[PDB]
Amino acid sequence: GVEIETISPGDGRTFPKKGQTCVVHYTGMLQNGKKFDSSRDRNKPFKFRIGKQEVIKGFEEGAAQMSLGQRAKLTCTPDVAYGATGHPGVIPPNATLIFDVELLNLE
Amino acid sequence: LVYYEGGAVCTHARSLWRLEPLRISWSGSHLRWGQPLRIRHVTTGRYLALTEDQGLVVVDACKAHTKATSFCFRVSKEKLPKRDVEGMGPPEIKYGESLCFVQHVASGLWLTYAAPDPKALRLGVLKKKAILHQEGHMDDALFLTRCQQEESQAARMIHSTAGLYNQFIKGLDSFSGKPRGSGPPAGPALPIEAVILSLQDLIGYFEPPSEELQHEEKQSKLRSLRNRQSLFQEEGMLSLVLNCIDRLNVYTTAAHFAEYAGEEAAESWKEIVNLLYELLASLIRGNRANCALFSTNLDWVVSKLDRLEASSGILEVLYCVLIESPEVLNIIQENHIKSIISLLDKHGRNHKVLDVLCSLCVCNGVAVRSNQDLITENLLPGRE
Amino acid sequence: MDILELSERLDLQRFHSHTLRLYRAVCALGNNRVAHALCSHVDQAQLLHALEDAHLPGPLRAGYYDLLISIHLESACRSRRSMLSEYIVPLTPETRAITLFPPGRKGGNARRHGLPGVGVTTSLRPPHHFSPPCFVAALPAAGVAEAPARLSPAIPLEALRDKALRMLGEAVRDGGQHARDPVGGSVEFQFVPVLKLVSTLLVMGIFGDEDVKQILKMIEPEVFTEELEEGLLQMKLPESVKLQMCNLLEYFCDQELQHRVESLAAFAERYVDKLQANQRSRYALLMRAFTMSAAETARRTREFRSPPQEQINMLLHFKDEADEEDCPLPEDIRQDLQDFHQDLLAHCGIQLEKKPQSLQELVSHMVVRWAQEDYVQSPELVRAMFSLLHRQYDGLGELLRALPRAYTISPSSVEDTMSLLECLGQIRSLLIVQMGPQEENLMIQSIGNIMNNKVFYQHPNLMRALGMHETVMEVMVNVLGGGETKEIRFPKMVTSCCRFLCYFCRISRQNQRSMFDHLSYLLENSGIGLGMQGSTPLDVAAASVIDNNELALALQEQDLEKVVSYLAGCGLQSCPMLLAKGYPDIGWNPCGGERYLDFLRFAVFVNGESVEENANVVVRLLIRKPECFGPALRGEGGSGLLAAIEEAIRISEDPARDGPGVPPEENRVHLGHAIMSFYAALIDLLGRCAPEMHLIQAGKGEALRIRAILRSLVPLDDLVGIISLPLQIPTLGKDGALVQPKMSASFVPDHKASMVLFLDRVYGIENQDFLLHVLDVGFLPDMRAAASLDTATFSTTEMALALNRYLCLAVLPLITKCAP
Amino acid sequence: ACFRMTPLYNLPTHRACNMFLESYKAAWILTEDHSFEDRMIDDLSKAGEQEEEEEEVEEKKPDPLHQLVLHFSRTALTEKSKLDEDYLYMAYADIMAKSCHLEVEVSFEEKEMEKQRLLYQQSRLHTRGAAEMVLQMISACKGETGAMVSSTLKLGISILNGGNAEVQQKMLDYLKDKKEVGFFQSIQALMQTCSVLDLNAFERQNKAEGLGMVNEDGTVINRQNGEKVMADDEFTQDLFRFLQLLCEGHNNDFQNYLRTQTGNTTTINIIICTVDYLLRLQESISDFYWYYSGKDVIEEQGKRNFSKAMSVAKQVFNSLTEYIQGP
Repeated sequence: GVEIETISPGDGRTFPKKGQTCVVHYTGMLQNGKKFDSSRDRNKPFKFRIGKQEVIKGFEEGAAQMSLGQRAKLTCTPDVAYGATGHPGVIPPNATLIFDVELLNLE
Repeated sequence: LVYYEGGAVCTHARSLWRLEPLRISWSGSHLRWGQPLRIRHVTTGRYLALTEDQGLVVVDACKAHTKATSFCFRVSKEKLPKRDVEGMGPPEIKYGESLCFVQHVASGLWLTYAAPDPKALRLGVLKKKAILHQEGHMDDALFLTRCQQEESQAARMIHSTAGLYNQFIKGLDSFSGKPRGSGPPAGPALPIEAVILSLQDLIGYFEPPSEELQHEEKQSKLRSLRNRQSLFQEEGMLSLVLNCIDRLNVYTTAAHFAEYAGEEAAESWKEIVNLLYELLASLIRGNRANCALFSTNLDWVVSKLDRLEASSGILEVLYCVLIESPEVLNIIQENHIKSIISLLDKHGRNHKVLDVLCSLCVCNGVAVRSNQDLITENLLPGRE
Repeated sequence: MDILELSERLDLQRFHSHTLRLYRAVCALGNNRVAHALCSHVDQAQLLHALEDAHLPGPLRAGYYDLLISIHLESACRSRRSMLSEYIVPLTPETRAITLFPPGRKGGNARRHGLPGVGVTTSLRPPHHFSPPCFVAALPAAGVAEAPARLSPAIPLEALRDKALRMLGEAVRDGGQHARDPVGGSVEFQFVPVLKLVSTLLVMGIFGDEDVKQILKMIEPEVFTEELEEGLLQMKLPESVKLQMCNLLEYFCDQELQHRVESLAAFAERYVDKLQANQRSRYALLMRAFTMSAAETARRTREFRSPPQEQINMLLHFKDEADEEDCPLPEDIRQDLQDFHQDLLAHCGIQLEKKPQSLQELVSHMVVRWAQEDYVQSPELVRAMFSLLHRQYDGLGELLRALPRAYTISPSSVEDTMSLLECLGQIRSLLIVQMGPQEENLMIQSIGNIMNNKVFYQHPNLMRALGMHETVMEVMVNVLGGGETKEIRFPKMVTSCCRFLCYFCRISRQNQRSMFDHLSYLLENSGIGLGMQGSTPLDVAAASVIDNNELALALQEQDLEKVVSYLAGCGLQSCPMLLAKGYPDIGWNPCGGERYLDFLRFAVFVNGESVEENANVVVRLLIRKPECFGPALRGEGGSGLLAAIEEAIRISEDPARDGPGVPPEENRVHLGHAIMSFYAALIDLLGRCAPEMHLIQAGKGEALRIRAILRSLVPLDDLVGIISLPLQIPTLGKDGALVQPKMSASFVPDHKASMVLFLDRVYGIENQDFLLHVLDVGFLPDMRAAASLDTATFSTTEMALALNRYLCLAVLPLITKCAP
Repeated sequence: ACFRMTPLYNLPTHRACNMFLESYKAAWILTEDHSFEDRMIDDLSKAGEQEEEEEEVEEKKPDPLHQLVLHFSRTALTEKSKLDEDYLYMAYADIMAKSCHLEVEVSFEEKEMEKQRLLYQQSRLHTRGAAEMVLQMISACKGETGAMVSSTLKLGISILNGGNAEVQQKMLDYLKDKKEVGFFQSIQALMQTCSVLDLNAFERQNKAEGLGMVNEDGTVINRQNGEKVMADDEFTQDLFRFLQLLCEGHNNDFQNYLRTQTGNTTTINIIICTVDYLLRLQESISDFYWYYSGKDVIEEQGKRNFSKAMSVAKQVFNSLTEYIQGP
């Protein structure tokens, strides 16, 4: 269960395929509206190796749908997120997450 | 039962005897060998005696008929009361020298450690019971050593204080049930004014020294404070006050106390529970030993953290325990962490709670990652 | 609201400044797992902006700098800081290039001192490890206490060190103007938090050679010239800032000491090569000396017949010029050594004006000036400055105390050394944290990595200089202290430390000798661990004195006093750990008694020959405390040793008394086997306490008296009866099922081997009739029993192997002795 | 082995360098002499360029040496169960002790010069609280033998050489007004922990040298490691030398103080405890005689044992002389 709303469309023809890493600037927020994670504060692109499941499932399968240069808003359910165990001291248990993902480039 | 006990036992208050002669006037005259005098244990208020059914014991002052309780000090063991002198007397017995033999004057017997030693004393410490032997052994001579005025005064304070709180306790549980309604109280009136005054006296007795004092004077006052606190705990005053909080805590509000003891006792309920918490904090503040005593019943203080009549007092008690004893920290569980955090949620933004939380992570430069994980698990992710 | 509003809303300022303290409390002392979590609450941008915010209040500014240090820098700084006390110098060409003084033209005896901390250092320090924070990464499938150890959160250090340098430069120039609005509210709040960050970056080695030059210029601009801008030593600082300044000078003094050590190691590298070459050439010349010399060649070949350590000692033994004759070195080599000695003393300021001209005169002058300017109040400040002053005056003393931790290694072993230092840093990091399951698996694999490391065997001296055994000892002792009465939590780690310590003892005698000094330390902590099975803290003591003469002789009497008192308690009280598991109660602890006995067995028997002094002390203690022998051998109300054996044999073969009966626990205690094995150990200890035969032949009084005591304590007939006792032999049958007994709960051959030894050493065999009488009842059934077992089926069984060892090591050599 | 074993030039470079390092430090660094104590205390005893305002306040500002002594007195007066080892206090105490003594018919007038210089050199320290500091560290050590208490005793002797009257008066004043029993309790415990001659230890030493074992990294022949009989003989010597210097010069005021403490709550007889140690020493010597009664010649180690045992007996007898002279 994931919902993706476009904030600003990008290309729409180059989609993230297996073999090339995906380079993003995301901004994760809790459902109450309290930001918990971002990449622009660290001021470094978050390059994650798509297909190897090293990131959370919701982010992984929501990044596939959106294309290059697209600012997209996600909504990851706890099932596709950390769930009942949650993240210790960061994310409360059984929480729905929202991500302001932007894939500025594929490598 | 009297013993020739050893070790650190007779740096406490239980080994202090007061030489009480048979003469009122000139009762502090210089001791002369072989003159009658009683023996009194200051902290218990009992006199050395030769009873018929248990030999050499300590008897209450109500039944010291001066025959079984008189004693004499003698330089040698040969068989020997003189005429009183209206003056300072002749200086005969010295402190730290002049080996004395204590002989009961009415019976002629001699004090001696008991020879038999059972299975308990086979491995345990030899608590040699004192028996007033008919002739006595050879090395049973005694030195006499003075105790400082601080210790003697303190010792008398426990003996008076114990009686005043034991009497308070008995009055308290006398009306444990039996709702008064609209009539008179259950029995004798509670010594409320006496207890309140005694608490305010002990709180000032145990007040921590000021920071402006010079380091040399300050440390000596620390020694005086630690010694007095340890003497009180070792004599059981700390347990007695713990019972006092236990008895008082069963009633939720002052009106609820009024329904069981009277309307006149309702006004002093809040004051007398605050004073008890302040006394407990002063009795335990800075002592590793006294703070360690809460490691067994740590839930007793944590469970009271939600009471509103005295919230700062119990919080101060908890803070004093945690800042001093690391062994208390290892007893801390998720129940306690979720209880302390609830105080932040219920009693407002009290920074002293954050001080308690800070003290729960590191104690004496050693981290406790179990407590660190529980705190960051329960406090941080909620963001509320 | 704006965070700058807290400069007036003091009600919330206290709460927030304490909140930051709580943040440093949770992530304190290397809790990098929590430190990653805090990066979500306070971001890197938030931190950097709060670094730059000049209008932030005092407590919040200092709290935010300390929070940045706590989250990102303290774990790496601490781990590095521990490693700054050791100097492991590899032999590399860059190490060779290191010299005491820079190449210049000031003076031959001493050029100008190089800039402290500026140059190249070849000492080994493991690199830092950081993990960038990513909160969207998938949860690891590894469970708690099994996942790899978390690293500290990352942060750009090139930018952080540039911001820090710029910030301190601004503060230095701001202080000269003496404005009425210092940053943060006060001079202390402006300079102390920044200097903490600068000190941390120096310790972590972040700053380069140029950056250190900048810091030296900003501290004192004219002293540190290489060839309002007022230096930090002339701005009338308060006491709190001076403490950080003393920490700065402490770091530079440490850098100077490391420079001296590295220079000395470089000169060692060059001088050994020239000494080896000269001593080889002189050896070759000595091989041709037989054609023109005489009987005085013994002196010149004394060196080559003497082990190398004193060869260097006599080679270098020409300092005072009164003994040059014994030294065979040529004058050019001797001059070279005394040249390096002269500038070494000049560098250390021994012997070769408002200008200090270097660090050593600078520090001493400013420390004295600080002390005489005002009555210094802070005790830590006073201690720091007088430690700096003591180092500068006793410049050579700190070096002399620094050489024992110095060491040189081959250039081909650095990559192994790095892994060793990393594991040692992991162990050192556990000295400040309460032990838990997570740290338990961290150090079991850290120790295993040390065992897997070849340097741990190649250089036992280096492990002793690093104090690896000391740290493992303190880690073990802390856990033994935890739950010292109820039960010792985490037994798996304790038996791994004790296993490591035993393997440390077996490497060399010096490792064993160093381990011996903590014998009393081990003994008083070994009173409870015997319930734990495997390698106990007592086993460390046993391997600490195993098979060594001078150590066994040096073993103090009071250590045996502690052991016998522990044994008496074992023989006098029941084991509470055994009680709680539903075991039937007996008034003494056999397993604990046995574990003390086998240690005494190791103490009184070295290399097959009894140690007479320890044997006599042990038997005198045992006779003085009869409860050490147990319920039997007590005299009044006690049965005989034999009656205790058939009683134990019946208990062993009869369940519902051998144990709870409800190995089944895979370490199950059996009271039947425990009692017999305790008495076997007691007898074997007395047997090895018996005097050697040559003392009896010499007719020594004490030897006769002691053997008379052992004869009185243990009568001969009961010994022969126990040797004569039958043994449960495995039986063949039930369609080929080789049924075997439970040797963990039954009579074993080793109990007989313990009885045979005592008979051999105390009573012996003198006459034929008694010899045959011992045979036909005690030995002859045993040889026929093993005769039957030796076949195609039972030979490989456990009982058969036990009988083989029992005969070939206890009975058959005795028969060979008594052949005539 | 020695005829055929490896020569020096065939060792690995790193191992050979390690041997060179330990040989160099033992032969050229330990042997080196560096007298810096005089120029340390000289700098620390100057309070300069602070008299421009010429203020009249009694305390002014303590000079750096006084501040250092105050700091060590503070860390000795603090309440702690056990006295931890301060390596810097050990170094500064050794520096202070070495900065006083600094040490064929000398004329009586020039004889008076070195003494009257020594009194000044002691007066540079004892006017700054070092006399009270020594008493505090002795009381603080609680009777635990170590190099911590040893360096305090050495400093006390260094400021008490020649029986300084001012130092003995200041020390007596401090004990009499403080009225604490920790000082004599620690002194009594220290004296009761002093060792005597041990035959069992000696026989173990003899058999240990009978083995003559050798190490691996080269070889040490007849190693001179710590003797296990009268190891603390030097500490017992300067403990009694400190006690003797306290009573030296016929200080009848302090001689009575050792015998009995008027102000204190508990009285400890140092004279009796000194006798009891003397008995333990002579018992050791008497039991050492009977071991050599059968033998005719006394070997070298037995000589060195008698030399140190008798030097300790000398210091005890001199102290017992000083306790009663005057009379």
